[PDB]
Amino acid sequence: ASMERFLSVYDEVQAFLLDQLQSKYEIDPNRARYLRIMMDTTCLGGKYFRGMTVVNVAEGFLAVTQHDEATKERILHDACVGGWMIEFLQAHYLVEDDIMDGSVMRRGKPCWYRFPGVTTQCAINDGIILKSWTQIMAWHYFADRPFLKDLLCLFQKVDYATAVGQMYDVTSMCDSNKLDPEVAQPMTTDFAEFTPAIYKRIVKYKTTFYTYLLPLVMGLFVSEAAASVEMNLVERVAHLIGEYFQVQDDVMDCFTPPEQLGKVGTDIEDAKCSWLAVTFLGKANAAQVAEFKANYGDKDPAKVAVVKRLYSEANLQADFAAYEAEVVREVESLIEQLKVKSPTFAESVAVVWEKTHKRKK
Amino acid sequence: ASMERFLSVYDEVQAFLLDQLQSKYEIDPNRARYLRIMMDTTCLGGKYFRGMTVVNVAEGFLAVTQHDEATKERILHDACVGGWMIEFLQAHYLVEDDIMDGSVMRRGKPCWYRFPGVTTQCAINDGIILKSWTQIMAWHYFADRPFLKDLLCLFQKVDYATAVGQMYDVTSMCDSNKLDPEVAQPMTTDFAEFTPAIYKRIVKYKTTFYTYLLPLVMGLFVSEAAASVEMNLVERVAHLIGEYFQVQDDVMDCFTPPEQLGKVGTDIEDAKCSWLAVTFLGKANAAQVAEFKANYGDKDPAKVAVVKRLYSEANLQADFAAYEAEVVREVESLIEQLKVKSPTFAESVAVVWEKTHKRKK
Ligand SMILES: CCCCCCNCC(P(=O)(O)O)P(=O)(O)O
Ligand SMILES: CCCCCCNCC(P(=O)(O)O)P(=O)(O)O
Ligand SMILES: C=C(C)CCOP(=O)(O)OP(=O)(O)O
Ligand SMILES: C=C(C)CCOP(=O)(O)OP(=O)(O)O
Ligand SMILES: [Mg+2]
Ligand SMILES: [Mg+2]
Ligand SMILES: [Mg+2]
Ligand SMILES: [Mg+2]
Ligand SMILES: [Mg+2]
Ligand SMILES: [Mg+2]
Ligand code: NA
Ligand code: NA
Repeated sequence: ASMERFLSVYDEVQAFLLDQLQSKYEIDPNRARYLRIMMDTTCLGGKYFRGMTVVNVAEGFLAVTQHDEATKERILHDACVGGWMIEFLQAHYLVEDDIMDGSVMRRGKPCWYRFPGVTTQCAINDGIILKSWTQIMAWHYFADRPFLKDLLCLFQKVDYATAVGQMYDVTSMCDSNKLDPEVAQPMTTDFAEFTPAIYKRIVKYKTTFYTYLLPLVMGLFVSEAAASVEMNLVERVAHLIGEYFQVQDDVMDCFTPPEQLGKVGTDIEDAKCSWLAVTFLGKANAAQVAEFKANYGDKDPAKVAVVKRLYSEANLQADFAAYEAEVVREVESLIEQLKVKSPTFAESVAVVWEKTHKRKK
Repeated sequence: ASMERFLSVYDEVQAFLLDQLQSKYEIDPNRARYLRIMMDTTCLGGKYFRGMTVVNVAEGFLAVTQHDEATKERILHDACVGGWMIEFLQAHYLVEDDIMDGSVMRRGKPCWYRFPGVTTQCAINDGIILKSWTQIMAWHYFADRPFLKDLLCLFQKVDYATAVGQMYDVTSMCDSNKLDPEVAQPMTTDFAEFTPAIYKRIVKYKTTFYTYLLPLVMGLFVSEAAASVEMNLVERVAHLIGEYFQVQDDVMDCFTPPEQLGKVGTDIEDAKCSWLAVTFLGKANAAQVAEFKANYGDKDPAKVAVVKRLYSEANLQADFAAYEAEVVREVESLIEQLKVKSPTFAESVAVVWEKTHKRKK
């Protein structure tokens, strides 16, 4: 009902983008083609959680708010375009993240850079184009909209936030006091920065702003219902669900086979400050902690297997359920406080929470 | 007088950026430090032609326009910030370009990714941050300015244009009909796409929009004098100077020693559709053309030396002066047509033209 409306607007956006390249950017048909496959491979294939949040939030408000048929048509269209803005922004992140994480598979297919006729050299620019598309979309479809200014200001701050998060994420396996562009960076030995506080910082910026804050508040913008809600609660609900979503993603990088995921894990091999590792060091004994340090951050399969072993043995799925329960408490609690000013946005969050809580992919 | 005012505003912008990271983005001092060196290494060291165009254009108008001392202070400050917007945007391009071109040296120092304690993995994100800074700067300093909307719309279209240009540039050594993400790309053999038309297309988008259009029109924005000029002429003067600037850059990649440049050329090794190569094929005989094809697009030093040889022999500096003369004609001509509506912007262009025409670095 909304999903089919969503995916129809992509074709409309893609055509307006690719035609503009012909009529303004002197593009030859083969490059226009290349960019079509690029767009397809990088924007489609995923869960569309971020996009469909914008649309579900908008639909929410359209059931209680009196509008003419045309305005209802307009709000539903803006919401899909905004959804695609966020989806193109994630396309951009994944392309760039994959190169940064040396990944092999993504959404069941090879990573964009790993495509034989792409390579790292082109993918980098492809990523930049994906970003650039978000803005052309915005200015084109939203030029004459009351919400343009807010939308763009939020957007570019969500984006900055994400990139700051990546910085924390790719340097999470270095000792802070050793960071220096002049000197090649040695991987941590004491793992003293694998603390819940430092991990929560990584996840906040690299995930929660663009995966939760942005779509929720976006769907409010297209509805012009930003005043109708309590931001401090929206900020808090988004950061809490997002941290969970990332904790989820972390557990799956270890335990969920790529056949279902469908990407191949790299968190152990890459020395990532993952949820699994932090929790482990938060409970392990001296000897367990010792074996970890001699086997983590290495691409050697048996050393990765030694780490996967230690995680099963250290019974981490138990610390997961104590965290999951603690989250549902806090999530349900935060939804209650929202039922006051904005009942329609509370159930919107509830739906996004259910989607998130029961995801496996 | 303006240069010293320019460089003072960088320190002010850098502090506002780095403090915001402390007070909003939970940054630790060592990462704040890292980003300071990153900012410094990537934004400073260059000619500041793009930034100083914004300021020279603004100063131009401030000599003829009646303003209070405070408004003069304000316009000069906006112009420096805008200048840094474009300078941070180029920082972003160079970081990403260097990885894409496999470069070794930049502004007399190693390329950002080549720094021992950086690597390709971090530089990619550093590039994204550099971009993201342009927008935070904008929204912070220009929130309450009449010109914000135009500035941002122009900016994101200049940026898209540049990235489309890069696409044309990194795939300029492939046959169009062979482009395919599924199949690894073979380098051209017939060089049929090395035609002035195809080259002019590459340069238009990858250089002229961000190096000339953007600063010129930007300096008009901060002055609010966009109506006071003829855009079709501004567009045309910018594309013509920019193509020249790029032709300049191309010649220097071959002939200007890195000791002065100061970067190391990669155009021959990388099979770049450079000005030199196109002009060569535009004049060479059958046998000369034949030797080129067996020696171009190769990192082998002697094969590069065989190509540098053919360029001297084919007397390309002669085709340069016929082009340079043809440009000064057209540039001086276009300046005349501007003297009508906007005399102050004409001399601004004249100054930028002199700066460009007599650059060696
Ligand atoms: C360039 C900004 C990228 C933001 C990071 C995206 N987070 C997703 C990544 P992760 O951060 O490596 O978990 P993946 O999908 O698990 O590979
Ligand atoms: C990512 C967009 C980059 C725009 C290209 C910048 N042009 C400068 C490059 P070029 O395009 O390789 O000549 P360089 O300074 O000569 O290495
Ligand atoms: C940011 C993260 C952790 C990516 C994981 O799956 P996503 O839901 O984000 O990616 P899609 O497959 O839905 O694009
Ligand atoms: C875009 C090109 C051709 C870069 C060459 O020198 P620039 O003038 O652009 O670079 P700076 O050293 O001034 O930053
Ligand atoms: Mg990652
Ligand atoms: Mg990853
Ligand atoms: Mg992950
Ligand atoms: Mg290049
Ligand atoms: Mg280059
Ligand atoms: Mg060059
Ligand atoms: Na338009
Ligand atoms: Na601010």
